[PDB]
Amino acid sequence: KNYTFRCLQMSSFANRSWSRTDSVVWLGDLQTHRWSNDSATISFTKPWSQGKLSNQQWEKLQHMFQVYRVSFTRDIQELVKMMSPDYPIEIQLSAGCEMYPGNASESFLHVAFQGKYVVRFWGTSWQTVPGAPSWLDLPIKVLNADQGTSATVQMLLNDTCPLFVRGLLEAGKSDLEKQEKPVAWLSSVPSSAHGHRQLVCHVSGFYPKPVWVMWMRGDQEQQGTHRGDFLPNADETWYLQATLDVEAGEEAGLACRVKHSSLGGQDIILYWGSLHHILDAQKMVWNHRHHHHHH
Amino acid sequence: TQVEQSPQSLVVRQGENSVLQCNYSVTPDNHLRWFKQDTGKGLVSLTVLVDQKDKTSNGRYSATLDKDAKHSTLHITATLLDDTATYICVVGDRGSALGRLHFGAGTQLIVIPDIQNPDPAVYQLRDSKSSDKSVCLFTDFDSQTNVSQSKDSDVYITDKCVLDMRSMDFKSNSAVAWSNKDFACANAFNNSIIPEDTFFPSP
Amino acid sequence: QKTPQIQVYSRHPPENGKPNILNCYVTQFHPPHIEIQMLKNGKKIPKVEMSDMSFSKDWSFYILAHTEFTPTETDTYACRVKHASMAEPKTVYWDRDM
Amino acid sequence: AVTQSPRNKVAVTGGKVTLSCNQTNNHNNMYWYRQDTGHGLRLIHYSYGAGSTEKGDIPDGYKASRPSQENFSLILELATPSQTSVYFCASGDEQFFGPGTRLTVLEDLKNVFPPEVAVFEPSEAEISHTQKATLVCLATGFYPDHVELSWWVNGKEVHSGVCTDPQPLKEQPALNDSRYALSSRLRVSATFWQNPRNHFRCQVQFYGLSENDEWTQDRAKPVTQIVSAEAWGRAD
Ligand SMILES: CCCCCCCCCCCCCCCCCCCCCCCC(=O)N[C@@H](CO[C@H]1O[C@H](CO)[C@H](O)[C@H](O)[C@H]1O)[C@H](O)[C@H](O)CCCCC
Ligand SMILES: *[C@@H]1O[C@H](CO)[C@@H](O)[C@H](O)[C@H]1NC(C)=O
Ligand SMILES: CCCCCCCCCCCC
Repeated sequence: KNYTFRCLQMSSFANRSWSRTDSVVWLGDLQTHRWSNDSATISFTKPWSQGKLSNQQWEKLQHMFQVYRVSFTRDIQELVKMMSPDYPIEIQLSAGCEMYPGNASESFLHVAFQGKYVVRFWGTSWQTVPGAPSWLDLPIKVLNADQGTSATVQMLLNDTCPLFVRGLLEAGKSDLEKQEKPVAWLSSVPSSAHGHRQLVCHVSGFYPKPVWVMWMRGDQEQQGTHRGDFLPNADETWYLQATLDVEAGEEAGLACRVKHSSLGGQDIILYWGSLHHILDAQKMVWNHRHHHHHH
Repeated sequence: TQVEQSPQSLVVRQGENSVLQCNYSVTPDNHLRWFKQDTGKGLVSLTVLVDQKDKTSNGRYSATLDKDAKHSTLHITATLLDDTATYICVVGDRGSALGRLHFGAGTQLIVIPDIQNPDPAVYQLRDSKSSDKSVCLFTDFDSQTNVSQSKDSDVYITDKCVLDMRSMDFKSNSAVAWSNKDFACANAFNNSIIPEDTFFPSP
Repeated sequence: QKTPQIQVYSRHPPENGKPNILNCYVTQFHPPHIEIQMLKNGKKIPKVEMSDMSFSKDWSFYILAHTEFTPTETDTYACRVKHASMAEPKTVYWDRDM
Repeated sequence: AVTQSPRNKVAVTGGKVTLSCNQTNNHNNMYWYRQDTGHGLRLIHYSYGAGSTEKGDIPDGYKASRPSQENFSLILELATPSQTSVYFCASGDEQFFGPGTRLTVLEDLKNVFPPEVAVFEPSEAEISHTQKATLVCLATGFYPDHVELSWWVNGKEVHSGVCTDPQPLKEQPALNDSRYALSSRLRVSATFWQNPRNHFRCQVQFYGLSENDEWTQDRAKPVTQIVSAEAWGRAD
């Protein structure tokens, strides 16, 4: 029942006179905001992305980030000049808060350098993590001398994050509780092992994320079933495949069973070798170029 | 320029209050600092203003800051002679070592002495080494008098100067004129306007 | 410096002659700078929409590219990715059976 | 405290100039500014510590060097007339500014003259009328305007009763390289002047050519020197 809100910033510094900063904001697995380097304005990716905040409340918050983006860029490159008078440099920020029932939350601000987590804002200051390069000590000391920033970050983590997200959760309640029915189909590919076959159960178009997919022989769940990774669709729905390795001839009798919250107890059951399966397969026949390698 | 000061220069009577302005467009504006620069010297800090709405005080000096207006004001209460200096407004864009200071051109403050008893006169002074060379000294006039420059290229006239005789608590103005030439002290300052009761001793 | 992973898959069940959407999901790469092309018969598809780049819990970057397409028996579809961790660009063809 | 050397320098176009800056404050950051009328200090070069040197807003024509924490130097390889300014150095952990360096870069040194100094004794008319006595010192025919004037009574420098012109005047205002004139005043009580044991001296420090500067002209070499005029008290 918990929802994680995250602002993700990626900054690139190729040399002394080149930089770009791009950001995305996610509430759970729904994108709420976008902030391209090209744009002077933070953009909404939802009609409810403002939350419960007023226009004047939003402008003051955006202005703060606008001052931040310019300042961050200049601060990094001035710190580069301190340490290596190396390049290129990649910096990532993960800022936000996780929500818990009821009215309680924990905030975070993580910073990575070259793809390794090195610094976090903790309490009232910046802190290096355990196992971090010792050259960071000086930049940290330099940055911790800024009381104005410390206060502003504290306000954003302790107060502003939870206040905004609660507003987002009420504003976007309808989209978060939205139900989308999955569709499934069957295919098969050669296994890497000689004489074997890999049956694929494609499950696509479902929302929300949680799903159950298993290959069955009647009442028996096949313990060889392998869930793949969740893969996104462009319309914010999800794709997943469940594979099963079988010896040639043991395909018959098998079924792919899918359980989802949008189905309401009425599971999708696709049987291998059924009339339905034969019809779908002949609608997707092709020349098999340039199929994925098999060895 | 991102830091503008007004007026360009300010003339005030000794003992009165003087007001100096600052307007900036620096973003972000962490702090604002006022400096005093004596002629032929360095910048010496007077006060720091940090908060969104800030007020500061240090003896005769008192300043205010409004960040929403991006405006500052420096007050000098009961101005002294030694307060004659350039006052410079400085805005810093970070609260850290990675900051850049932004400077205004400065206001020149000129404090003119209150001469209680004007005794204006033009005297002729002779060279210590030679008898022939001489200068003219216009002295002891009130700060009402402005000393005009020379219309003749052969005549040299200096701008007015304030001297404090400390143990006597006596202040006086003076301007010096000389010519390489028909030149005479009684008509040396003919380009300026003289008081009616100016003493012109006969040479 | 990590290598991109390319996964190509259709939005709906592949049906010959029926309009669909093809997805190229590129993951596990770093640095973020990347060039992504979707190809029909080796030629660049002009109408390709790209999602905003993001990153995951291991700080590796990911991005989704998608285009409107029609699967057939003979038309080939591929996703080509240019990245600094590779000398030559990587091409992964759409296999509907995978 | 922040120290700069030199305090005054006269240079030629195409010559080398090195301005020094020393601080014992133990600050990491060091700065080099210049001050020109109608501007406000502008950053030439700055440093983040020993080994570091970075371009400011106006670095063109200037180099910088930070050999140690204490020293930061501004180097002018080929000096130009536009680099005539007052230079300020600063250090910070708030910045602390040095006393400044006056630099004049000229096209030719053949126009450089030391000042002639003359002291003018008080009039009897002033003495009778005011019971005070004003001495006037005149420093004339110098180029460039690099003079520091001071009054010395009986061997000790005085400040009380002194006014020196803040600005010099051009002896020929229509000329680009006119020689300058500066005047100053020392006012004492009549009785002080009327004492023959009292000695008055006007001291003018001039800044011009240095030991390594080449000079060929028939007249005396216009080096950095002190020129003085003096007067004794008079009973009469
Ligand atoms: C977080 C949840 C918020 C919920 C709202 C959701 C809306 C989503 C909007 C999408 C934006 C996503 C971007 C994610 C990044 C989050 C980090 C925010 C940190 C904000 C820091 C504010 C302070 C600041 O901008 N300070 C820089 C100027 O500081 C100067 O100016 C200030 C006045 O503006 C002060 O006077 C300060 O003393 C001065 O140094 C200063 O260079 C500083 O080193 C910058 C570097 C610090 C960072 C490493
Ligand atoms: C949540 O906490 C805030 C202050 O931390 C409080 O003002 C508010 O009343 C709380 N929310 C609810 C729904 O009670
Ligand atoms: C020796 C490597 C020097 C690189 C300097 C980059 C400093 C960026 C600091 C990031 C932490 C916020």
